[PDB]
Amino acid sequence: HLTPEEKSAVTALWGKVNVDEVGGEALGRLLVVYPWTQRFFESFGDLSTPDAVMGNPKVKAHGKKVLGAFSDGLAHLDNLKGTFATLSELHCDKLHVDPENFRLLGNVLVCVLAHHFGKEFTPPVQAAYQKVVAGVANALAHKYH
Amino acid sequence: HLTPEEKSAVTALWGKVNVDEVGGEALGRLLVVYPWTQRFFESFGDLSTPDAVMGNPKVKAHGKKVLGAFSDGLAHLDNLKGTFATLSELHCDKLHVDPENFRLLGNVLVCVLAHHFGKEFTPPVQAAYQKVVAGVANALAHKYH
Amino acid sequence: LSPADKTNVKAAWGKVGAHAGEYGAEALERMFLSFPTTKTYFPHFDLSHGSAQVKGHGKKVADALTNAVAHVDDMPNALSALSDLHAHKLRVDPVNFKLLSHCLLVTLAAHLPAEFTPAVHASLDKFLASVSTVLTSKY
Amino acid sequence: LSPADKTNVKAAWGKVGAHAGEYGAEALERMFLSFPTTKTYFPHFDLSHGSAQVKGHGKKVADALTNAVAHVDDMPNALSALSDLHAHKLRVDPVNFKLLSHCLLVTLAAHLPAEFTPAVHASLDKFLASVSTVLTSKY
Ligand code: HEM
Ligand code: HEM
Ligand code: HEM
Ligand code: HEM
Repeated sequence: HLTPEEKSAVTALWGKVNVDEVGGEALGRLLVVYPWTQRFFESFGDLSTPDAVMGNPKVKAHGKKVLGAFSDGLAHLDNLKGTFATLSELHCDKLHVDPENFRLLGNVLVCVLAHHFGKEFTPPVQAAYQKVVAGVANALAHKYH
Repeated sequence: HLTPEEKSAVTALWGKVNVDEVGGEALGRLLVVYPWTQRFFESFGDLSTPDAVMGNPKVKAHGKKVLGAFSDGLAHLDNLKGTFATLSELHCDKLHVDPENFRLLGNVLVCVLAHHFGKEFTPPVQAAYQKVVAGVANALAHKYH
Repeated sequence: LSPADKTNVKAAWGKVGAHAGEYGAEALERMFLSFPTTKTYFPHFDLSHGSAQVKGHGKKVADALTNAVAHVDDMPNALSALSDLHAHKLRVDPVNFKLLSHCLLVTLAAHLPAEFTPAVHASLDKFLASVSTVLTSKY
Repeated sequence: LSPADKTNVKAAWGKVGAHAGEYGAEALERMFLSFPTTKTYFPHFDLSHGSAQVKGHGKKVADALTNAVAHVDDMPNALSALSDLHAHKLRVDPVNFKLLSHCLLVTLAAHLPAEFTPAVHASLDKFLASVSTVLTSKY
């Protein structure tokens, strides 16, 4: 669903992403900005304030597993339903996460990429990244359909 | 994905549905309850008041065509994506209708079945139909992914 | 809410009266069967058909919506306590309020087919939206 | 809006300043290119990059949000004319206010990295959600 210039721009910026920290700031910002999401992460411990959430080392740890999954999705853009089929089962049948919350995490991920690349995150680059997250959000929502 | 006993309660209630009315009734209520939807239907004429909309002749006539695509969708519950291939193409590429609104006509339809059928419309009968309309809504939004 | 909306709502909710609690139970039951993600907010409840607890809670929802109709013009100070409960303590996902409001509309339809006109359907949707907006204000 | 959220917004909007109209233009561009269904409301506009019309509109949206910051306690009254335009005249799908708010946040993050903290991010979301809600209140 991406052009050849789109796919190239996506892959060029992703290679520059601090795999260690972006994942954590994104899962952190979800829990702060959309606080109903904290009830699925009861056992990560102290999420009582903004500074607790961004300091909490289990949010940071788990944040790496989430960026890990997006990477894996980018590698297989023509077979997302296949790549996320197991995680879709986890989120949908076990955890019972409303698929509107998958859209929110993808949009927080786009805010986080803009915070880090500033001027380099041009409207055409954002617009290719919006296609990707809509792709992933929709692939994780498959077991509801 | 319905069970045998869901499918036979769905199929059994539909064969008593007044096809020449409920369609219009559904479309009419969508246009009154969610007024922004009226911008897609300007050529239909006078939508200024609830009385205008419900008695509009181009609304009732378009209601039959909607309920006519629902009737096709029940036949082929194993292949909705394909049944609605051409309607997804029209609605997403030509008309640019936000998928959030397919869900809204799905739910307005449920309020109307309830309105006509009453107590014969039970909570478990509803949970079957809720499964149907969602699948319809997803099938129609397929060209957006 | 417009003056035409206030009228339609007060008229429609007048003609529920004592049936109010019995209707709330049916709405909750419909929600649980139609949208099984909502069942996890009630681990401490028997969710089986004709449950004592769901009848009892049904009446607590109904009483809340009657006070709202009675205080239609000062809605945020008639429901203030319930936002804190739903938003701060229970962390209820905002999408779930659209699901209950929708099952609430399927119940009033199935029970008051003479008063469930398209103009009344629209007033009650606007009313339940307002109620939802207040309950989610602490977000 | 809470006292903290009000302070946090007046901080962030302060730093924006004379650039508000330029960021207003970027947010519209970002929305047209990312969510191309939104184009259908501007058939009478040249929507190519650096259009005179998108810059001129950027300013109008920017100057309306500045009014709203100045009148945060009386937002319904400050925007009621805009609310009649967007619901009654234009007939804007509510889902679209969410996509413009996202594209404003993406623009601010890219321009104010020092100021775009988790706490300020959360306050700015509440603020644009409050505006979207007034702009859809005739529905
Ligand atoms: C694009 C969206 C998302 C992606 C790519 C994603 C990815 C993942 C991955 C890779 C895991 C680890 C699976 C495993 O350990 O076996 C996971 C676990 C989890 N996810 Fe997500 N997720 C997403 C959205 C969400 C959202 C929105 C929520 C909650 C609101 C959520 C809640 C969880 C929870 C609770 C766990 C399990 C944590 C534990 O108990 O150890 N996910 N997710
Ligand atoms: C969710 C189920 C829906 C179904 C089954 C459905 C079905 C149909 C059908 C069968 C047609 C006629 C196509 C033809 O024969 O040429 C049609 C046309 C149309 N639909 Fe839908 N539709 C749905 C939802 C929506 C929604 C939500 C909107 C707008 C908010 C919409 C807007 C339209 C418009 C504008 C037309 C074109 C009418 C004309 O000008 O000739 N549809 N729909
Ligand atoms: C129109 C919408 C709603 C109204 C008017 C409403 C009203 C109420 C009231 C009055 C109470 C009890 C207050 C008390 O303890 O004295 C309550 C409790 C509760 N509500 Fe709601 N509610 C609404 C929507 C929801 C939704 C959508 C959910 C979940 C999906 C929910 C979950 C709960 C839970 C879990 C409790 C506490 C149960 C317990 O402690 O035993 N509510 N609600
Ligand atoms: C924060 C959200 C928004 C704000 C503050 C805003 C503000 C404004 C303002 C100040 C105007 C000019 C009014 C006038 O000329 O008297 C306007 C016009 C307009 N807005 Fe918005 N708007 C918002 C959201 C939207 C969205 C989401 C859409 C469509 C996707 C939209 C479409 C338009 C259109 C089509 C016009 C008329 C343009 C013309 O004919 O010159 N607005 N808006």
